[PDB]
Amino acid sequence: MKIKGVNLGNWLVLEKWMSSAIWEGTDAEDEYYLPRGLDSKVYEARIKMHRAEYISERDFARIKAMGFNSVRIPIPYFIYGDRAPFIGCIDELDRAFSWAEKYDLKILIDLHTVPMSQNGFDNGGLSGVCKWAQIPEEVDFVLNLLEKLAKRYGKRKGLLGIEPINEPVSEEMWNDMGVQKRYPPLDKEMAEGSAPISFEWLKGFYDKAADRILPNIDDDKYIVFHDGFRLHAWEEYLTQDRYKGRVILDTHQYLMIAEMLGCEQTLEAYKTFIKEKFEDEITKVEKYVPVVVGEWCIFNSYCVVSDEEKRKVYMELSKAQLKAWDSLSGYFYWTYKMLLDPTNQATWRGWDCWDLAKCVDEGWFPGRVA
Amino acid sequence: MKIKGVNLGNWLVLEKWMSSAIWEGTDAEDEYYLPRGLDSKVYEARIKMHRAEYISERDFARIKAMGFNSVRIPIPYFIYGDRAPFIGCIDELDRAFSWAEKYDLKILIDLHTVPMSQNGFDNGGLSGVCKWAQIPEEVDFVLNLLEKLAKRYGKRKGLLGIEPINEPVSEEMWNDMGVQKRYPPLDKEMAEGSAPISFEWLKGFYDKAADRILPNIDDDKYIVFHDGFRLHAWEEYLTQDRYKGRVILDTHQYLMIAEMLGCEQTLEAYKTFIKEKFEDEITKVEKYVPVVVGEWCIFNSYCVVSDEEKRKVYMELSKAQLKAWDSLSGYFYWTYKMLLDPTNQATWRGWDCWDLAKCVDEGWFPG
Repeated sequence: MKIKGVNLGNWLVLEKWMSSAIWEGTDAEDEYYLPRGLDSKVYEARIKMHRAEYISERDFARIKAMGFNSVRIPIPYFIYGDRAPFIGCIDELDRAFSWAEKYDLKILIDLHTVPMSQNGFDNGGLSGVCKWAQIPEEVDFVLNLLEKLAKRYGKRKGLLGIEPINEPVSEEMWNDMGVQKRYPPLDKEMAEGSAPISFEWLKGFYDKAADRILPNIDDDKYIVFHDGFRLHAWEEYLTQDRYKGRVILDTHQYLMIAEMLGCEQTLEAYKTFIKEKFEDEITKVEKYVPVVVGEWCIFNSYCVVSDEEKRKVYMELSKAQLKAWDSLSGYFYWTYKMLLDPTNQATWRGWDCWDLAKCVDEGWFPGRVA
Repeated sequence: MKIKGVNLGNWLVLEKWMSSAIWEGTDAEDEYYLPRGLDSKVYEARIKMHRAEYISERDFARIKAMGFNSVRIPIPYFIYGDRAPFIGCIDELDRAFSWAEKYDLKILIDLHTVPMSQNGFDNGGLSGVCKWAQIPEEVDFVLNLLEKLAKRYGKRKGLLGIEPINEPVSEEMWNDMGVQKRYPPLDKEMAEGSAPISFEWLKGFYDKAADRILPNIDDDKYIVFHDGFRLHAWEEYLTQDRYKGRVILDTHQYLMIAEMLGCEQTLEAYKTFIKEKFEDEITKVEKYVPVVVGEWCIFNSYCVVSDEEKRKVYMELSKAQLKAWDSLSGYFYWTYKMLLDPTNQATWRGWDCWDLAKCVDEGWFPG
């Protein structure tokens, strides 16, 4: 297994900072309140134009042409069209499969947002609220959703696997990042009583999730489990007999961590950090379970310095993490595509390196990975 | 600078066949009738989403990275926002210029549409009507718009030139193509009296356009004249002393033309047509005036056959036409990007080669 992939972020699951247009004329900071700021047929007009244009068949041609073999698609919990006022998108996921299959790529369905949130991040669609795991109606809703998805796509040539939930927040991650001030909740009584997800609760959910997914995918498809911000906690759970051959662990590893643990801002300092804290640490896990780094990027504060030297540094950092990732089972860049305007929004300069495809064109990332 | 360019078709000037989503729920065929089939707030919502997503900074980066140095940008006559119900896009063109200047690209502003239309084509925005040249005040509205546009951009580093009008239809083309059944008019009263644009009238209009453009743009910029589908008619007009060094002639040369004229549909028949009718005749115009082939592509019915053959045929047709344009002053592929789904809408199989970025990723056009 050498999974080489990109994420299709901001496509079916919005993240505000990556495109401004759909948000204009509203005060909404996340997916949940966007329809609450717009006439319903304005909201449907923007949503349908966005999904139509942001990802289309030409982008799967590009991804294959750059050397990747997989894509990871964050999808929302409302994807079947059954949770108003949000708009379903099963058709977009159907066609993405048809495009993956044409270009001999495979798709990891990543269930990225759940009713009432599993992290409280704006990424999760509802800022400052984190109550999905406390509501057994919505946990069961998600379990039915993964079952319908497994039965829909489980035999498709283009299915790599299914990730039952992205980034379920842990007790340490919840208190350390002060989630509910970073992402302020708009409805303060909706927010109160949010709680993080304990490891033992997550393991039970994964049990139930495997009950719905594994019976319904074919024997060569995978279930992909996020590490719940507990990279090293999964050896006992993932080496059970029912999982042998059938599971990948997903860990999200962001280079920007290095400067907040005080890496000197040199190339060689950064690549010692990549070798020692990324490669040397994550391969311990790969000893007993396949690990894909399903979110990483090349963002870094040194590059935020001439244009040429920032090109040199990005390229080295890209190549440095790609060599780290070759001793694992694979990676998915975050992300394929953004609609950032660093030319005219000066504060976003240094942030367009989250757009994988633009990196390739700027000479920040190798043109081919295979 | 030898012009190596792509068009930004379907961005500010819509062309139905290139993008599906903005037309959903309507039977409109062109830019004019789109706002009449939607509710006001839905129309604005779709146009601004389309304009925000279809072209952005990342596209200019990719265009530079593929080796091009210029873009041709079709703009609508309503760009300044003064023509209800249409919505202005001076902001977008402004951002196009900040992006062109960042990535060292030049912009040719190409005025693609005019009030009541200069061809009656669907790409002109009003299907089957062609009366612009017959309405003096809309001829003056286009002149005033070209004057404004040359003052706003004439000294910018990113400006290549300004094209006063795209494709004013000839008598030959108006007859030969059968324009008003190809693009039948919706309002036959509106269409009554449509007529093509004669060569004499077009040269008077060019005189007027050149007087609003040439005094407001720097000496390293150009006014770019579409040939009115008359490649060989321009020697006397364009070799006047006032135009020496300030003019490009734009000719549009499509390979599918060859089939209509009775070309065999083989690679070596395509290649000889390219040598004889493109390279050999256009270079005679290059001898007395700078020429750009402002629109061309590799579409052909042969490819419409193995995947490996099709790739070799396309790539050969890219290289054969590129080689033709090398003895010219440059070209602009039509077009840079489309949103076709040939996988599921099989009517478009053989038609995604109009997407230039997509050709490159399929190995249909050199990296």
